[PDB]
Amino acid sequence: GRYLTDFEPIQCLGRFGVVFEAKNKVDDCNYAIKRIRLPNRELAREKVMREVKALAKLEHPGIVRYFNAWLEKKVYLYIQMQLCRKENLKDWMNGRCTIEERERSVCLHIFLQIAEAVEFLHSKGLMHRDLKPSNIFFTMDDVVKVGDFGLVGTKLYMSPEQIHGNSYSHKVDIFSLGLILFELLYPFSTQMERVRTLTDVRNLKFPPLFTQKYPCEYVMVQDMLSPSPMERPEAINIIENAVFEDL
Ligand SMILES: Cc1cccc(CC(=O)n2ccc3c(F)c(-c4cn(C)c5ncnc(N)c45)ccc32)n1
Repeated sequence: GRYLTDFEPIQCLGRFGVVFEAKNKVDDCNYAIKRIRLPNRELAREKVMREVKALAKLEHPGIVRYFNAWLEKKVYLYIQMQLCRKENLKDWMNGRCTIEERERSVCLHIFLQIAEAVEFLHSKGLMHRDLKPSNIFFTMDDVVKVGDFGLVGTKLYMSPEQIHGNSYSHKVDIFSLGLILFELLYPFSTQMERVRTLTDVRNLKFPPLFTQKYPCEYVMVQDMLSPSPMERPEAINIIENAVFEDL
């Protein structure tokens, strides 16, 4: 409706719902537009609409810039966000499979922006719940952005309690961050080596070369991956960790 009227579709970017790249006819900018099927039940609908009003207030360097939300008639909710690069963080790591291509400083600076975005959210009483490299983005200016979240794939980055449907808190994001930090610092040759190693890391089994090369990050990651959520550090403790002192 308003979508087909005010926008020219360019391509599907992903399919929780569907995300399209599309160009606004009036301002000629390209945007990522998320379309979700709105719940039929009235109470369940109001839940979604409350989440939208909360997220639309958020403004942070690590949060994708927001533009607009509207409904169209079955009802569809449309969310218009800034279009990020096609190369997400998963792609970024895929094209960089050697140590030399994963410079310590560039990697930590990437992780740090993720962690700061997460700390911002937690401080607002929100959590991300969906942190993983395929859902971490770069703007056209190369600012790191946490990806889509708010309204609820691989479970590889998902905390135990979140996988098993147990009660959970913002500590679930800390678990994800831990695995992402390791993955940032430890390139893989093959997809299968990636899965074999990551599942081991979830279980606190690390490659010796990692522990020796990154003794401090190793200890951080160990803590963030505690099976017990209470034991994981707060996002603020992580951001303040000595490992990030070289600015
Ligand atoms: C209503 C509202 C306001 C502010 C923030 C949010 C939550 C949020 O970060 N997002 C909501 C939909 C969404 C979202 F669809 C993308 C996105 C997905 N894909 C595949 C992309 N590719 C390029 N650029 C993007 N921005 C994206 C990123 C973030 C998104 N909600």
